[PDB]
Amino acid sequence: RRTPPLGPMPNSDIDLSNLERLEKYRSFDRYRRRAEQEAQAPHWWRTYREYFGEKTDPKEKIDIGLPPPKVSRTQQLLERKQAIQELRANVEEERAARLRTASVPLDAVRAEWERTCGPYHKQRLAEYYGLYRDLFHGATFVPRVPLHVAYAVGEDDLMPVYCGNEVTPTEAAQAPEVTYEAEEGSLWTLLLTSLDGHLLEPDAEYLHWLLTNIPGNRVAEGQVTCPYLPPFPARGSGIHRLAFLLFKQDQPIDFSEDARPSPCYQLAQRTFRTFDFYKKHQETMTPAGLSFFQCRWDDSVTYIFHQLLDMREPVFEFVRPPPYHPKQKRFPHRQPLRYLDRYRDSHEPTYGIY
Amino acid sequence: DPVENEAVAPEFTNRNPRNLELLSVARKERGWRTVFPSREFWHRLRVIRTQHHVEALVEHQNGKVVVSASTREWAIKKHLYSTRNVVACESIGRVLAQRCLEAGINFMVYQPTPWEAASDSMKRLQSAMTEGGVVLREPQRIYE
Amino acid sequence: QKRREREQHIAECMAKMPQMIVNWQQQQRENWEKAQADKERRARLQAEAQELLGYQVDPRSARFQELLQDLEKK
Amino acid sequence: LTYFSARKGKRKTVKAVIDRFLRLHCGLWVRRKAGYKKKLWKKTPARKKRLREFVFCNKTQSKLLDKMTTSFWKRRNWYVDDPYQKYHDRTNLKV
Amino acid sequence: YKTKPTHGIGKYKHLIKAEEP
Amino acid sequence: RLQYLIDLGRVDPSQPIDLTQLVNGRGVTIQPLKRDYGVQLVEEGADTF
Amino acid sequence: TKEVYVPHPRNTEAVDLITRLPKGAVLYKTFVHVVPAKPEGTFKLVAML
Amino acid sequence: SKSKNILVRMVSEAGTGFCFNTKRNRLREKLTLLHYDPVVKQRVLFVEKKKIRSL
Amino acid sequence: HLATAEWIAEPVRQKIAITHKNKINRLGELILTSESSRYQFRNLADCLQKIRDMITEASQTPKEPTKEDVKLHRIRIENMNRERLRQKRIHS
RNA sequence: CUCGGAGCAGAACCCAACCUCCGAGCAGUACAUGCUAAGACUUCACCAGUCAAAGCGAACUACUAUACUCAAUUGAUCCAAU
Ligand SMILES: [K+]
Ligand SMILES: [Mg+2]
Ligand SMILES: [Mg+2]
Repeated sequence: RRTPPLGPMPNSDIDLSNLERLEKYRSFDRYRRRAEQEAQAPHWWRTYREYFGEKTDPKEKIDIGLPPPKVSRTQQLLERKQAIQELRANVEEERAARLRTASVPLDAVRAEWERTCGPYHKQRLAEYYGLYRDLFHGATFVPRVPLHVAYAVGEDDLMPVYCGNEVTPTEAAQAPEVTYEAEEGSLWTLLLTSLDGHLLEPDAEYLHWLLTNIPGNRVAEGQVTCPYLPPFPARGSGIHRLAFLLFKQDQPIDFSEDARPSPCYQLAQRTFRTFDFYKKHQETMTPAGLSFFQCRWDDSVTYIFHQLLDMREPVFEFVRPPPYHPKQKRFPHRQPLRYLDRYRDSHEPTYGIY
Repeated sequence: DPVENEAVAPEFTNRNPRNLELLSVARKERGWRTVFPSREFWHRLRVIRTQHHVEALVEHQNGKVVVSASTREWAIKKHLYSTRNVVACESIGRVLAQRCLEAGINFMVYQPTPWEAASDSMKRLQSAMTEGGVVLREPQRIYE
Repeated sequence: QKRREREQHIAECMAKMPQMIVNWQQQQRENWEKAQADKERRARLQAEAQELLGYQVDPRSARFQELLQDLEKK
Repeated sequence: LTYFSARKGKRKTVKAVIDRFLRLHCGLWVRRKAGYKKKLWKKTPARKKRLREFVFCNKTQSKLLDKMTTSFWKRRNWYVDDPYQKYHDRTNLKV
Repeated sequence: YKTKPTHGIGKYKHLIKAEEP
Repeated sequence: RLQYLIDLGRVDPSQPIDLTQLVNGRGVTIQPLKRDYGVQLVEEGADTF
Repeated sequence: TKEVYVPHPRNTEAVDLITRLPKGAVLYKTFVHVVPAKPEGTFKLVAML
Repeated sequence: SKSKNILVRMVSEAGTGFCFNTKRNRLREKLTLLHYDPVVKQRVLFVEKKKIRSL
Repeated sequence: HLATAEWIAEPVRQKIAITHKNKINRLGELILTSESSRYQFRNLADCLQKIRDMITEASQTPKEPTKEDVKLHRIRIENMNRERLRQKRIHS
């Protein structure tokens, strides 16, 4: 019995007639490159991607961010070509590149990167960390506005918050320094949330900081809707991820319903879901910036539960499933003597009635 | 008598993809012994160098790309005489290491071929990544 | 007493092992060197033939080995 | 087997079973592997590892070995510091 | 499997020159 | 077992308890012909004892 | 499943075969997988200090 | 069935008394290996003492 | 209670409230559990012996370079790389 | 007269004839071919045989290394030697 293929087979296009007059591969890297192309294509037969691939929806994730900038490609391309000619004309750059002693300045690469393609990288990174999925239920946005956050540790040092770098609760005990480029007359809204910190509800999040109606770049002038509260990742709970969200307001907004007392050491008021927050303010508010870090437990977290929150520190533990053992049989034929220890609860001798 | 803030659930739900990778208890995709390359990793450094450019990628075993560094982007191209030379490869590692620390990526495997590993351009890209603080071997998974 | 004498004999022979291993490692490289040198000698004997292959290819090597032995005796 | 001896009129015990097997009070019989001291230079460590393991016997074997031995070898003993003391009783066994 | 539509997907020797001394 | 024998009066704790008093109270059953050398006091039931 | 077969470069017999294939051909082979059912573990509350 | 090789007994030099049997070619000098000695829990030199049989 | 307890040397109490700080509750008590036996006797004996081991480690003053744990080797790399991301104020 | 491969036996397993063909009774490289241990296959019984995660201990930053290549490459109990 035979069934006809449900579609074109892999190597059908090849002509077998002039098999001696066909370009071969001749190399392993040239076959490997074609083999990766056909591995990332849809097929009618069963594939590893079907059973393990991360399922996605056909509905393209909507964009809720700011519009892109408008740039003249022709005038841009012209300036870039000219600069390369000048750089290549210098014989000292040719000699350094031939002797393998040249190097690029890492500080200038990052300043231009943050302007051109940093937002798209930060977006790709946030999708990997699962921020859009949890915060906005799949909706995406490009962070057009670079958000520079940094925690003051001591009097001379700074711990920069980028996109997933580790930061301790000891360094994050006091509010950070937030700077971002904005025009005069604009209104913004900052926000800090713990996606994984919640102790009771999985889906919910804790609100750590909320500043509303910020004029321009001056963060202090902004109203303090929710005071700063340091992260308190429980012990044995893993690594958490806190996100700084920057919204661009179109007009002055009233956050009376989202207001929280000063201080707010109750975890039921701190509870907060970003999706609902933005959904009722999406008409007048738009996401513009993003930054996040990862946090573990340290000794300072015990000071937060005891003193600030006036509660007992919860301690978790990673527990694994109990090992599998087949059903014990009366005559375990050919099994070693230690077969009986696998079904034994206690290790101390028993004596029964005696 | 009871307290509201002491209401904690018995089981803790952490939704962070890297929580178990960073605790070294997340399972690696073992297998694939008769083919190349392997899959028993969490993050992988993949280098793509064309006739004109050089590209380095850090991607997860699931396929997603975490961070990247290419000579196609103006930021790096405006400072290089040649995008296809050894210097470019050495400079792509200095830029990628700086971006992997910011993302939080400190370990990753590198699966080169015998001729790629012996090349002076790949020897300088690894040295540049290590000098940046990235380790080219992942820690062993914890099973017990 | 028997458990003490044996524990000392074991601790008395392990004090020489670090040096014994080194001396043994040297002998291996010494003997290993001869293997590489022996191959070179054989290759030279073939070049002396100068592509004059045939039945008289085995005995030619024997003639020259005898010469090497004479040099060692002297 | 001798079912009725000519002097006592009682069943005898086969002493070839007593020199090879051990009976746990539960009814299990433990033995060695045939060939755990033969030609170890041509066998692998994995094969040698499972050759020096003490294994159990099946129902048919254990029923035979119980017929080839008398009741004296099925009694509960309380030897001092016996290595098999914990194996003389089953735990969490159903059916 | 012979009855399945994806039978013969692993065939490779018809793409190679017949080299049989 | 020992505490059970004492709560029922089968072994009196007011006098020294030896191997004979245990047998007379049917607390143990010694088989000297079966290479028995006595009784071993085990720790089972130590908490309630 | 049916997946694309890429041999290891050290393996000479298989690498001497793909270098003789026409450009555009790809080799396929049948692979068997195990899709895990249970997670590595769970975080459980064990104490309130 | 020409006996090309033989089975020999390699004895440790640490005096532990641990020994193992290995196969070596007949026309060859006595072996001096560096095998693991479980008694002292580290690699130690061994030496051929006596031949067991002819393979 | 660790501090109130006066049958331990003063410097030891401070040395014990740092090492075994994860076994101390909010009130200040040092808790020691053990469930490795059926008999309450043996379980208590294990807990008591843990205290005798705490008072010895704190008094021995051991400062020898013990072996590093394998689970703690990636945290040493993580911390090291978290210090080179640290920056100084432009104008201090 | 024992063992292994192929056909008969086309596609899970199994399948005979004093049926049709080809072979085996080794060799070579290592000297961690060290210890231990979940879970499994099994020549239609038993005996025997086989594959193995984790772990200890090593090795390691190159070696498709962490159960060597190799198809079969073989012999129970008692007993003897030690
Ligand atoms: K949670
Ligand atoms: Mg069977
Ligand atoms: Mg293993």
